[PDB]
Amino acid sequence: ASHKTFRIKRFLAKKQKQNRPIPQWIRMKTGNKIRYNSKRRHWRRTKLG
Amino acid sequence: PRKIEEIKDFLLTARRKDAKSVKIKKNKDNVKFKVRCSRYLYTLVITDKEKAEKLKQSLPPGLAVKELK
Amino acid sequence: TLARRKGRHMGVGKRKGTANARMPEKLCWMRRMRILRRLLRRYREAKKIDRHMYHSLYLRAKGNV
Amino acid sequence: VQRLTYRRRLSYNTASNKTRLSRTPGNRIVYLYTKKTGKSPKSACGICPGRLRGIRAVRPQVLMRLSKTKKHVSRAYGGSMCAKCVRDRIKRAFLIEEQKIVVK
Amino acid sequence: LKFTLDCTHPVEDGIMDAANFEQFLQERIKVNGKAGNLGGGVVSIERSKSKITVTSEVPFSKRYLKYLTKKYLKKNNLRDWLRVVANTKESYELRYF
RNA sequence: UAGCAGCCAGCUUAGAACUGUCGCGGACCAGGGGAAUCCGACUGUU
RNA sequence: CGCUCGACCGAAAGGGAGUCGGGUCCAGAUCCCCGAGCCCGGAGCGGCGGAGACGGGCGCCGCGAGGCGCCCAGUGCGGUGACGCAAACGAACCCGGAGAUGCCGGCGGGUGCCCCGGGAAAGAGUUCUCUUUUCUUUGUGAAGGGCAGGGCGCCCUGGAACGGGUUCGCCCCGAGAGAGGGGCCCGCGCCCUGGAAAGCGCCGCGCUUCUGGCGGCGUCCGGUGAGCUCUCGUCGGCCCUUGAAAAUCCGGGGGAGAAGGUGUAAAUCUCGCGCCGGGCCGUACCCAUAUCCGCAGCAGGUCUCCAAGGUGAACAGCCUCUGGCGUGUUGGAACAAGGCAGAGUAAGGGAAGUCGGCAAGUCAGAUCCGUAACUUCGGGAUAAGGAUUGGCUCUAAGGGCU
RNA sequence: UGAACUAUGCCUGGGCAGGGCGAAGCCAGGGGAAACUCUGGUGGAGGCCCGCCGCGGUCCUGACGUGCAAAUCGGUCGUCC
Ligand SMILES: [Mg+2]
Ligand SMILES: [Mg+2]
Ligand SMILES: [Mg+2]
Ligand SMILES: [Mg+2]
Ligand SMILES: [Mg+2]
Ligand SMILES: [Mg+2]
Ligand SMILES: [Mg+2]
Ligand SMILES: [Mg+2]
Ligand SMILES: [Mg+2]
Ligand SMILES: [Mg+2]
Ligand SMILES: [Mg+2]
Ligand SMILES: [Mg+2]
Ligand SMILES: [Mg+2]
Ligand SMILES: [Mg+2]
Ligand SMILES: [Mg+2]
Ligand SMILES: [Mg+2]
Ligand SMILES: [Mg+2]
Ligand SMILES: [Mg+2]
Ligand SMILES: [Mg+2]
Ligand SMILES: [Mg+2]
Ligand SMILES: [Mg+2]
Ligand SMILES: [Mg+2]
Ligand SMILES: [Mg+2]
Ligand SMILES: [Mg+2]
Ligand SMILES: [Mg+2]
Ligand SMILES: [Mg+2]
Ligand SMILES: [Mg+2]
Ligand SMILES: [Mg+2]
Ligand SMILES: [Mg+2]
Ligand SMILES: [Mg+2]
Ligand SMILES: [Mg+2]
Ligand SMILES: [Mg+2]
Ligand SMILES: [Mg+2]
Ligand SMILES: [Mg+2]
Ligand SMILES: [Mg+2]
Ligand SMILES: [Zn+2]
Repeated sequence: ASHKTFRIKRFLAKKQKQNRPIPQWIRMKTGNKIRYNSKRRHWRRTKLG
Repeated sequence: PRKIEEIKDFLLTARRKDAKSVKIKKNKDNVKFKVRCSRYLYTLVITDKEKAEKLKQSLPPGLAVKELK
Repeated sequence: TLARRKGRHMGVGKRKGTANARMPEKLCWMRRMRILRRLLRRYREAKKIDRHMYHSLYLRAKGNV
Repeated sequence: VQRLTYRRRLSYNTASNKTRLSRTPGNRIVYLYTKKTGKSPKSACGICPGRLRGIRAVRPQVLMRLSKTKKHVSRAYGGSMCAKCVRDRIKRAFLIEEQKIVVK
Repeated sequence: LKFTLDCTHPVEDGIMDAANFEQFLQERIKVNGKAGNLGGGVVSIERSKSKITVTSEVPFSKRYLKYLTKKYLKKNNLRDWLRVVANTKESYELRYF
C-alpha cells in the first residue's frame, strides 16, 4: 500500500531491480546460451508476498 | 497580520532591526503601507491622499520600498 | 411550478403521499401555536389584555380551541 | 454543485476526522479540519451541574499557551470552585469553628 | 439610462444600414409589456450617423438591446457575420469574426 | 378601542363552473380477499 | 526526594500541541515555488520594552518651580456582585478540571447546496413565428481585532394567589418567579488586517520554441423555505444495557522559601517584540464489471467520504446537467425448427390442467366513507365492501412587517 | 503448522431513506353528590407495521449445469431501532 515499512520498501526495491531484462551484450558474450532471464515475474501472474 | 492605526506607531515599527521591506499599495480610496517584520506584516491604512507622500518621505533610510501598482 | 401555485396539478389524482407526509400535522400545529402565542404576547405588551386574561387565553390556545 | 473529497489518508468519519466547508479565495469550497470543541472547567464541589464562568473552553494542551488570567478568576478558589459554593464554604467553616468554642 | 449602439464597421462595408436598423427598434422595443408607441414619450430613440442612442427613465437593461440587435442580425441572415460586443460601458459595437 | 392603513411573502387545503372519446395513482411506483384445521406463542437463530 | 512502579510491547479508524491561500509538472504537492502564519524546545548576559514601581510622614534651603537629612511604606488594580484588567513571586504535599463518554427523539442558531426575486452586468444559445427570452459566470484562507447571533439553575435590586412565566412537547418559582439593569461562554456568521497585487469572467494589442507576454473593465442588489445535508447548542426518552483507559495539560488549596531598603531588587503564565532549532520512516498509481482475492481483463467477493434538476412521501422507479463511457473476451448476412426472456397478447369457457392455483393473473397510490367473528382488550385492520382522481378557469380559508 | 474463511467472546471505530398504527405524560371543553367519567388536540412509546441501502436466501424445484461462477444469475421473497 501507500503505508510501507522501510524493510518492506527495501524488499520491493530489490525485486524491482531483479526484474530487469538480461543485458544485450550478455547474449553475445555467452553465444546466445543465456537469451532470456528465467526469473522474470509479472505483477499480475506472480506475487512475491 | 496586524493592523496599525496610528502614524507614530507605524514609523516606530518600521525602524525595527527586523524590518525587511515596506510595500506601498495605492488603492482607489486609500493607500496602505505594509512593513514586513520577522513575524507579522503590519499595515497602516491611510485614507488621506496628501498624507501619504508626507509619510512616504518620512520613512527611515535604508529600508527597501516597493511601490505596488 | 407557477401553475401549481394557483392550485393546478395538485388535485386528488396527483397525490401519492399521505396528507401528513405532504404537510406534517405536527408542523401545522407548531406554526399555529407560534402565531397565537405571538399574538397574545403582543396584546399583553400593548396593555390590551392583562396578565390574568393572557394566562387564561394561553391555556385555552394550548388546547385545540 | 461540486462533490469535494477528503484531504488526508484517513477516509473514515471518526471523532478526529471532522471537517467543515470553507470558501477559498479561488472561489472553491474545500474541507477544513476543525479541532474538537473544548469544555469549561467544572466545580470541585461535585454538586453544581453548570460549568465555571470567566474561563476559556479549549483543549487541555491549549491551556499551556494561554495566560493565567484567561484560566481563573480573581476570587479565592477561582478556576476550581464556583462562587456559590465558595461563600457556603466560608459560612460553614466559620459556623463550625464557632460551635467548637461553645463546647469549651 | 443612456445606451448607444456603434455599427460603423457593418455600414462601412455595405452589409446593413442604420436607417433600417433604427426603424426595427421602434416596433420591437417592449415597454411595460407592450411594443407600441414605446410606452409613450418615456423611451426616446435618437439616430445619429451610424450610431443609435436609446434613453429612458425606467431601468431598461442594456442587454435587451443586445437581445434585439442579435435578433436583427438573424432576421437579415447575417448572424454568422457580425458579433455584438460591448467595447465600453453603456455601448454595443458590431465586429466581425 | 365589533381595530385600521401601507407593504411583503410563500406553500397547502376545501368547494364550484367549464371541458375531452366516462379518459384521468393514464408511463413509473404499487397489498388479491374471505371461512377453517394442524404446529410453534411472538421477534430472533440454524 | 519519592505506596499506586511494577520492565516493556500493543491502534497508519481510539487519545494526541501546531498549515493554510494562490501558482507550477509529461508523472509530484496541505511536502515544490510565492505569500501569510502557527506550535514545541532553548537560554546565570536569559537581547530589548513594559509589569513588579504609588509614595508618604518629620526639619531646612525656602515668601519659588524645586533642592537637602531622618524615618516608614510598596510581591499590581477596578467592580455591591457575577467577574474584568497585557503582566501580577512561590516548594513539598493535597484536591479538582480537561483528556473522557451510550443510543434515540423534538427544536433552535450558522455554513454548504437547492430554490425565488433584480424586466441587474459579461459572454453564449434560439429567432420560420413568439420570446426585455434560455444557459453559463458573479470570490475570499489560517491567525488576530471588532460586532451580529445563540446559550447560561450566573450576579444585583426587588418581591409574587385574581398565581404568574413559558415550550412543538415540556418545564420554572418564597431553596425565590415575572420585570429592570448587568456578567460570562460559544461565535465555523458579518466587517477589517490578510486582500487583490492574487483567483475567475470578458475585451484589446504584441507574438509564433527569448515570443510560452503586456493592458482595459467587471467581480453587483435582495429575499426567504415544513427544502436537503453537515455542525454547534438545548430540552427530553430508554436500560435488571449506565455506555473505556493512559500519556499530556491546567486551576486551586497550601505559605516552606526567595527579594531590596528608597530606588531599586527578587519574580514575571511574553507580559510587546527579537534570536536559534525541529532529526528518522511512509508519500507515485489502481482501490474495481482489466492494477486486490478467487489459476484469468472471472456476471463472485472486498472497509469508507462527497453527492445536483424534474415527477413523487421518498436516498423508490423513469428522464436530464456536471463527470464518465461505447454496451463489457468479436464483426457481417439471415428471422427455420427448438430454447431463454420480454414477468408479450388472446376469441368463448374459467382450475374441467395438475400430487398441489406450480406458474402469472386480478388487487395496488392517495382522499372521503365504511369495517365483522374472535381477543390477552393491545389487536384483528390497508379487514371485508364502496366512491372519487385528468386538464382548465375561478372562489374561500390558513401569514409576516411598519 | 494454521481463527487472511468460519464459530463465539473482548477492545476500539463506522452505518441503518421515506411513510403507517399510534402507548404513558400534558392542555382544554362537557357530565357528577362524590367516586370519577366522555370528546378533541397534544405528545412520540415499541426485540411495532409497509419499505430503500444494508443484511439474509423462500419459491420458480427458472437460468446455468465440460457455467460468469469447484454454488453463480434473474424475478419473487424474509428482515430492516
Ligand atoms: Mg490477482
Ligand atoms: Mg400526531
Ligand atoms: Mg453520514
Ligand atoms: Mg381441535
Ligand atoms: Mg390438518
Ligand atoms: Mg417460530
Ligand atoms: Mg507503544
Ligand atoms: Mg487517530
Ligand atoms: Mg496526482
Ligand atoms: Mg517560545
Ligand atoms: Mg514609580
Ligand atoms: Mg516604574
Ligand atoms: Mg524596571
Ligand atoms: Mg473517546
Ligand atoms: Mg467514548
Ligand atoms: Mg439532539
Ligand atoms: Mg427573574
Ligand atoms: Mg497557587
Ligand atoms: Mg496519492
Ligand atoms: Mg472485462
Ligand atoms: Mg421461436
Ligand atoms: Mg414463453
Ligand atoms: Mg383467453
Ligand atoms: Mg385429471
Ligand atoms: Mg382436479
Ligand atoms: Mg405463485
Ligand atoms: Mg382475518
Ligand atoms: Mg455504535
Ligand atoms: Mg398486520
Ligand atoms: Mg431489502
Ligand atoms: Mg439484496
Ligand atoms: Mg446463514
Ligand atoms: Mg437467489
Ligand atoms: Mg434449478
Ligand atoms: Mg445446457
Ligand atoms: Zn458548586
